[PDB]
Amino acid sequence: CAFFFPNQEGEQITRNCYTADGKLTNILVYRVDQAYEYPSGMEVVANYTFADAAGKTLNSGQMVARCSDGNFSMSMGDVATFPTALNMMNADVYMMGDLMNYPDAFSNPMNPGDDDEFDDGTLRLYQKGNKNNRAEISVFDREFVTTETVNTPAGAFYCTKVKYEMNIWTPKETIKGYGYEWYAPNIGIVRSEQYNNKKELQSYSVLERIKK
Amino acid sequence: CAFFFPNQEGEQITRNCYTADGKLTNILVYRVDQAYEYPSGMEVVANYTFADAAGKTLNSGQMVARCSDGNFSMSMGDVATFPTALNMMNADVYMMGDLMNYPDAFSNPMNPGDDDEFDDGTLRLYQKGNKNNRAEISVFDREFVTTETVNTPAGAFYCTKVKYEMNIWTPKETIKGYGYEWYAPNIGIVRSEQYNNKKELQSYSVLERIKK
Ligand SMILES: [Ca+2]
Ligand SMILES: [Ca+2]
Ligand SMILES: [Ca+2]
Ligand SMILES: [Ca+2]
Repeated sequence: CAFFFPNQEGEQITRNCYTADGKLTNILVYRVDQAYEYPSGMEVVANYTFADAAGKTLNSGQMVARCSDGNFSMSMGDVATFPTALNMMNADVYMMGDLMNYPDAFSNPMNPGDDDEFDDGTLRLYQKGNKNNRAEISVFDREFVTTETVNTPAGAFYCTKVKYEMNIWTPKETIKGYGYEWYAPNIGIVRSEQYNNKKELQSYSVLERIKK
Repeated sequence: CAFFFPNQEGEQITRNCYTADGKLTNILVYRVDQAYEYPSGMEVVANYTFADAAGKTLNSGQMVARCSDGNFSMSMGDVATFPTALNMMNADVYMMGDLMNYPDAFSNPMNPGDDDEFDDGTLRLYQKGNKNNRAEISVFDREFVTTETVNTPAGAFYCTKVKYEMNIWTPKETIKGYGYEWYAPNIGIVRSEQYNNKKELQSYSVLERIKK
């Protein structure tokens, strides 16, 4: 039963967000606030902060990572690293999504293309006091690609690679596309990449720092 | 696409909680804070307050009810009306659960015993600053029983009746049992009842007031 998120109290993970041209747009910081033990597995409550490239905080809140029975799931905070999301955030923006599951390829092996073990999820963001500033990010058809080492500024991590489709709606536009993400035990998302339906890179994020 | 929760801004629903002997233990109050429209359906953010029989607030927070595509789901706040939950709550207690789905029997008819349309869910509660005060409520094997009118102090509502099993764990004890709930469009839970595995009534709740 692997836990795909940091789980030591006080531990802090930083992930950087980039434009397709490699420019830094945002910095996401998670800090483990509390880890609780349950017979069926663990519960981790973490604080998140989303800031811009100059370190100004755009949004902060709490999220949860958990193991129940054999199964790990967590809040969809990470899909908020999509540019549409990052660009509409401020202190009055809130978000709600499903807890999304992350299968353990490393113990339960999967063939490339396996998808029935991955659940779909929808994240909605909205500004309190300004309803027009809202968004919906739907992630679906997630499937296994491979397991492989990914090299990042925080180090080299053996990861599970997943491919997914997504729909992003705001009152001003619909964007359709696809993405990849790579995740690892005790870290969560190590790397992600977003594309439009023409296969043109829109953005990406990479694990930048682990502070235990 | 029925929405099983109040959805007019400002609307307020009160549900009363009782011991098996009919004594009032707690009062739960939901107030619709904001309703947001998305192409795929609606998002409702509501504030909840849990109080004791004398009106002293035990816990408050926010929760979400939503329609996405054809499917309604919501936070598991209502399973917090179990006595173990009610009795451990204070201002420093927080809770996290899955968004749990509520099928629309009224449009998509179900035969008694149908269960594959209902998802399982786990709610965990914990006190910040006092880890020993925590709990887990697992709800599973939910299935359709019937549709029928239920008479309450707020009125008579045509409801879907569901049966479920549950496991309740705290560091001091495990309780195993089963329950029934009745839900209706634009209200949510109209009535619920909890039993232990000997079929002895442990508690119940009934819709008390709708203020639009
Ligand atoms: Ca497949
Ligand atoms: Ca498939
Ligand atoms: Ca059945
Ligand atoms: Ca079945």
